[PDB]
Amino acid sequence: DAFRLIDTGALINNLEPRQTTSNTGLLNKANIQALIHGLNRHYYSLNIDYHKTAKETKMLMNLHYEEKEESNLAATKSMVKIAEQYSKRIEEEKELTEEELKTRPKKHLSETADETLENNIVSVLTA
Amino acid sequence: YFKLKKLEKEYELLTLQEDYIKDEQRHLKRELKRAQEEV
Amino acid sequence: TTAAPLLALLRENQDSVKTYALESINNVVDQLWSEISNELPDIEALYDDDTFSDREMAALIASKVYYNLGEYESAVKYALAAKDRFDIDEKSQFVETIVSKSIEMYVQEASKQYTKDEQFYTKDIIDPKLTSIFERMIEKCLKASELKLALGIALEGYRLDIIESALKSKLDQSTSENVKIINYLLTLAITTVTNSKFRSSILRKSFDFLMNMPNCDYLTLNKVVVNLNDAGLALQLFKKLKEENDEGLSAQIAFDLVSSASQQLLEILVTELTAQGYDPALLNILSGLPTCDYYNTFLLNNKNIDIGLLNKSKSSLDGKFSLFHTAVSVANGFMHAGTTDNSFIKANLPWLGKAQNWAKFTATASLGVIHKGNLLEGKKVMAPYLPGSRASSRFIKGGSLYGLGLIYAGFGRDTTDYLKNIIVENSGTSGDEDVDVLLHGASLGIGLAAMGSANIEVYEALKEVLYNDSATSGEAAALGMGLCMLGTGKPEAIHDMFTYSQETQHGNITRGLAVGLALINYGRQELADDLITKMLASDESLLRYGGAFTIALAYAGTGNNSAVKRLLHVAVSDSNDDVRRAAVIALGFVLLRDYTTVPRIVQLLSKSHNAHVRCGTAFALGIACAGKGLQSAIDVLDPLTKDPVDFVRQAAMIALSMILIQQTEKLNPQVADINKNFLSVITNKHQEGLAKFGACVAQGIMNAGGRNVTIQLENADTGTLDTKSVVGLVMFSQFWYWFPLAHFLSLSFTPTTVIGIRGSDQAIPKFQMNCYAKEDAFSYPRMKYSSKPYKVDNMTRILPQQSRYISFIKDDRFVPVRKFKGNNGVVVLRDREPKEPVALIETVRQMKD
Repeated sequence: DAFRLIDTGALINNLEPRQTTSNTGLLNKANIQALIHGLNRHYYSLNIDYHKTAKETKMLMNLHYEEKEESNLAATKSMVKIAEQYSKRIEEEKELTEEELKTRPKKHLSETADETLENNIVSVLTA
Repeated sequence: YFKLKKLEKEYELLTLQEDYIKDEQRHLKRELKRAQEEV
Repeated sequence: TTAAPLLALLRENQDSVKTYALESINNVVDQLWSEISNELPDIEALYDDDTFSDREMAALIASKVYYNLGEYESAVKYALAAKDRFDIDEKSQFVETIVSKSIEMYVQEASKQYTKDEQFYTKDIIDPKLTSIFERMIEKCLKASELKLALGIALEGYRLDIIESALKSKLDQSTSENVKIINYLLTLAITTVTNSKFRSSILRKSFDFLMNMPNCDYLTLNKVVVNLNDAGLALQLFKKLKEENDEGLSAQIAFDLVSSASQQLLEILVTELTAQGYDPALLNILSGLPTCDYYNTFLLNNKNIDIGLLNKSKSSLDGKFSLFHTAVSVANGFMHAGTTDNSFIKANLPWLGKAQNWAKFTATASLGVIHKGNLLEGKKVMAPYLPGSRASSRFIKGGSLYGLGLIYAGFGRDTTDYLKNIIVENSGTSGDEDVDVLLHGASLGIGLAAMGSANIEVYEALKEVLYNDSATSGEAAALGMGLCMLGTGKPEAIHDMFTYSQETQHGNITRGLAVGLALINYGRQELADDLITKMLASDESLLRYGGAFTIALAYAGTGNNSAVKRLLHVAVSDSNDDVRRAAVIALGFVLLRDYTTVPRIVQLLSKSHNAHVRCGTAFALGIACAGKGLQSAIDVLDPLTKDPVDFVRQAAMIALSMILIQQTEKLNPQVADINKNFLSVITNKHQEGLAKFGACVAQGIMNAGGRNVTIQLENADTGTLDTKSVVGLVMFSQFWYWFPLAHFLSLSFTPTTVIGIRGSDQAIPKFQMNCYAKEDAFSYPRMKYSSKPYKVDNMTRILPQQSRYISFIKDDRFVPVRKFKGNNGVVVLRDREPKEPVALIETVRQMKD
């Protein structure tokens, strides 16, 4: 939130500056909310806006062939572990199956199948 | 002839509501990421 | 039973054997077509043989190969070589398909080739085998005495030969049925025909059909002229009516073309008809000068509303925390619109003292809506507020110029040279606080006065203002140029306003140029796609915001399936809550063709997220269905009323107010609970500030004009839309950037009543009219079904539902002309044998002069 002093010139005694009143309301917390138009001198509510250009859009897009090497680097460690990774996934699905049969759950079983899907199709992409 | 062309416009109205929901269901998943993570 | 024995005889050379082998296949078809597919290439090879004369019968069977296979694309191609062997009236399973399939092939080869040439049906561009069969079905429909199937099939085929020949040959004289048939093809051209070029050809041919017959409906004569927007056929109507001039003939079409014709169409009828002679009493009527004076008395003596309604709501909040002072001036103008009642401003003196200079902007401009309709006192009453007199601030002069163009809108050509020359003198010298405010109001004054009229000097005068990089004087300068570009306008301003928008670093100037682009293209439909693509391709939130308004104005009225898909993709793409809100508001203008399917689309977006979008969906029912109303649309706005969000309830009370205009018991039982909620928000002090804006506005919408006027974007006369009404409502639904955009709603006020005018004295007579409008069925509120008749004189309040059954009595020696078309508007009557005046209604014109 912001608070601005008064240079007047649009106000003098009593006028209505600050065109285009829209978006949110007062909110804030306690003290400065009680008086808005009564005392406008050192406090009153405002809004926050951000203006970005076309070049500033791709500036934050750099988070996602430098990163391509890291894709195959993780596949190298999982290449020798391909037997150990699927060993823990299949044995986990077997234990979760017995819990579903003894219920007479599906939330913990669906979470394991999601990790298996990501470890399969991505592993095929290495070829 | 007048009532025959009325059925052709009803098929487009069903398409307008069908194509929007198919696009909306994929955009609702983006709002869920801004919801459960923010709250 | 196999096809081998009959198809094996074609491998030798004989004249008799080849004939008997082919004729045996025509007898047995449904059994033997299984094995013909293997022999298909051997059968079609005989078509190219010149010594083979059975190709007429061979092509008939060869077409049945794919016809029995299930492929109708190739079945119609090989069936065209049968010539006389192709049956017509047999009405068999093979005839009722290939003929109907050839109709679909006739349409596909028509619209695709219609762009290059419309004469393709005459030339060899189209296969004459399809045209010959197409003409045989035309004569078949003529024997059944059905003009819907005969004339309707030629609309989608793009052929002017059959439409002109068949419709004219069926004209008999009586003529009441022939006009209805012409009215059908004009409405059928809206549904079936998606191209505006083919409509322009139908409007010209349908005009000359009724010009040869002396007795014809004059409402249809103007129906083709307004939609065509051409002065060639407009002046032709007055040529035949010059010697045929009559009380209810030449004066009947004058009042209907006031709001139907554009600004350029009215200037041509006055200038061109002057050289050939014209009625001096009918002069100002074409421009519309006296037209606003007829309802000055109607809204005065018949006004049942109380002035104390606004006094009780205004006295609730005053002084500190000043908000309503901007909204009260808006609600004051609606109820007093047309009545020229200034007593509210002169009632409470402290209200003028507590009103600041920014409050005086909407307070002095409120007189434009109140005094709207009086062009003599416009500058006389506002003279102290108008420039030239010493005031306490520049906002008083700027606020007066904004409301100055409300009364003079479209007639401001006399005041154009005065307003724009001040901007030119203040363009080179600026930077002072008094200079920027003076030009800010002058730009709003020159825009509304010249609104609808194309002027080059006005466009050039506001161009140099944007080059000085001033956001105060540049915001109003952008909207002034857009009001002159309404309708057709100049296409050169499309690329100019789009280029200078990206080169300006000011927010208000860039936003004003983006909104002005939508006002350039009005009714262009697909012709505006060049501007729609360029505005949506930019990353600016202001340019993407105005893109939805371009689709709303261009596709207003008759819409298209492709225009709705563009509005739905913008709402799910851009993250701006205002741009997403402009998409659901634009959905109301494309649905103006049918108000039944409007709530079906809105109900899906009412329960969605993004409350900013839900605020725009409330006006979706306040745009299309606000002119009529529906019980199903009330339930859609129910969750928006109970929504705890502040600005959503603001949009709910506004939409519910326009639907309930002129509603009472035994009609809409829900009007009682909704109307009481308008005064409950004002009474309750626990509500926030943002939720109290819609409370004072809703109470002024229903009572606007003393319930003698309604808010409607259009009416059905010529089948067109109003320029100032549609554009004015686009702003009425937008409170975000500048709140009191409701001042533009005054241009959309349509009085609802039936006022007869006798051409003998050129006045309003007084006589009873038999109608079903008796209060036992339909009535009006005070502060479906029909049984018993009703009789009342003129100059009385008539609801839009009551104007359908209005009928003139012929025993009083008053001959009606227009009778009842199912809506409002002036009906000029005639006189058979004038002897003595019956009755006369005294208006306010006698008290002045």
